[PDB]
Amino acid sequence: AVIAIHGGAGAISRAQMSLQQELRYIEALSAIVETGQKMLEAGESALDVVTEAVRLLEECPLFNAGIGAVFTRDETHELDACVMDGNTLKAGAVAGVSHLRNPVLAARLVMEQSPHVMMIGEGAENFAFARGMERVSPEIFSTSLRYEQLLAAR
Amino acid sequence: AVIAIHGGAGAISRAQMSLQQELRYIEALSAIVETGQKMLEAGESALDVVTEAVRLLEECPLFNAGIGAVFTRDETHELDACVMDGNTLKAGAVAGVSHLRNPVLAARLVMEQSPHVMMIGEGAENFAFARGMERVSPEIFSTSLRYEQLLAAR
Amino acid sequence: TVGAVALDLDGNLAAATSTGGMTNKLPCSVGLVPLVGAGCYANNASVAVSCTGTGEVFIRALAAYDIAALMDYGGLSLAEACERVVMEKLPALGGSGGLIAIDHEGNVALPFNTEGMYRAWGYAGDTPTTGIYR
Amino acid sequence: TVGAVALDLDGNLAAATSTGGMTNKLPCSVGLVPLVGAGCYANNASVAVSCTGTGEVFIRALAAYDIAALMDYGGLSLAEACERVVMEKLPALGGSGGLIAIDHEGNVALPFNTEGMYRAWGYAGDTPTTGIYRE
Ligand code: NA
Ligand code: NA
Repeated sequence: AVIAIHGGAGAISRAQMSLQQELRYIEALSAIVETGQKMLEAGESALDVVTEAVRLLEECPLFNAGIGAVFTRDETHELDACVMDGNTLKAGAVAGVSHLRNPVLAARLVMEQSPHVMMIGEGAENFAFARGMERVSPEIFSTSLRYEQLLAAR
Repeated sequence: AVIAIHGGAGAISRAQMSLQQELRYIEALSAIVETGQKMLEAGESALDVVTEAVRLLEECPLFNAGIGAVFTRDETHELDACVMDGNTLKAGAVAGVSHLRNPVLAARLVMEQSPHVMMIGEGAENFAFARGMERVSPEIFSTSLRYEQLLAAR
Repeated sequence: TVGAVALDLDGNLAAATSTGGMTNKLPCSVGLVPLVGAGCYANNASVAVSCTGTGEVFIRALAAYDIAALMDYGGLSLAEACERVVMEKLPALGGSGGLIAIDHEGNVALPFNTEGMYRAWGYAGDTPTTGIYR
Repeated sequence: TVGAVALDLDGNLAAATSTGGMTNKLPCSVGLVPLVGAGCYANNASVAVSCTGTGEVFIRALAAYDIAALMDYGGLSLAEACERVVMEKLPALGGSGGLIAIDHEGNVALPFNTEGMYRAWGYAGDTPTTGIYRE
């Protein structure tokens, strides 16, 4: 039984980082993979395990998913997620949603409670609200780190 | 050098159909594949050929795309198109557009004049309007045939 | 759902697909059409494909790409890759429909597991063959 | 972009992916994440994959599915299918990033052609390995 996670692949320069900066990323990653390993060892499914790891990678502001989302050109957040079940070969996806704290949980909902693979924008949101998922403000994902990176790239 | 087209697969039942109905579909298909064959013979690219065939399948009220689109649960139209270039392996897609007469021409536009594969809804439309594509009302796609099929489904 | 695939004189393959979706569908739901590899695929090195049928199945199975993958990776012929996908793999996922495909060597295939597929094809300078049933 | 792939005690594979997308992106533009076979793929018969990188390229290449197709059809090993896709096919399309993948036989791969990929993996009961930089 085994779990792998990532927090993005890109231009990570060692020159620009210190050890304690690096260690904050290492500890976040170690914590999350550990919870997944313990669930797997307890006998929890692949699906519940990947869902919980991606949820915690969402909740973690260090990572460009859920809380800590990057900003669009319009200084908005658009979040996408996807889950696929190796057993049933069912998948669910949400693209371009802004009022769902944990898009991977909406993607699970599309997978289990819809005859569709993918929902977008308001329709994805409305589908999740009608199945008891909480409406949040896009403001919750916003971090000064990601905000200052937008101003840079802008 | 060769062209194939489809105008949709499913439970097309001969029992419910007349020969004159069958000939209306046959003539539309023969016309459109012929246009494609003539373009191919004149030296036109695969891409211009698939674009033009799908545009004609759009224009043709017999087929579920562009004019003659099915209706959503809310009695709207939401149109998707894709195009892929075998040479460059570039693709473009629009999903859930209602104000573009020819979604396959918007999808070509996303392929050619954007670094992205896929745009959705207002963003896809806005991207096309800024490049000179005409804004239409979703009402232009509406047919009594598809409207009566929606009532049946209800 | 409507589609076209072509091979041109300069040997380029291209695919296009368009739809209004399905009567009475949930608004802001997305089927096979706008998803590269599901609704639509083209590679000068293998095949151009355009699909029509249950979107959730064509998306899960990656039907357009899967033709190309079976030919390139599995050494299947166009007609063999079309049989595997349309007559076997998709029914087994409870999926109904068909696709049109052209490979780099100008072979054409119009498989469908449904009652009908509105379809037409011909070589340049030849007369087309059309079809509804079979 | 964040991802998870897992293989459980009953031999099920799953993948999940989630993102805020690209800083300064056009609104309503769609990357690899929500597109089955590009950002994300799982099949008990082959592999679970979760991808991160240039979305336009991961989509055109069908990176997640292409791992599964190379192993299934091309008889490649997980490590071989990961090299073909991440170190060869995607750079040649001008695409930078990586993926995480687990096959039915509990082999793990974390390939990336970038400077870094924030990553971690461990077996059930065991101590994890984390990593940021290459190798
Ligand atoms: Na996060
Ligand atoms: Na039409």
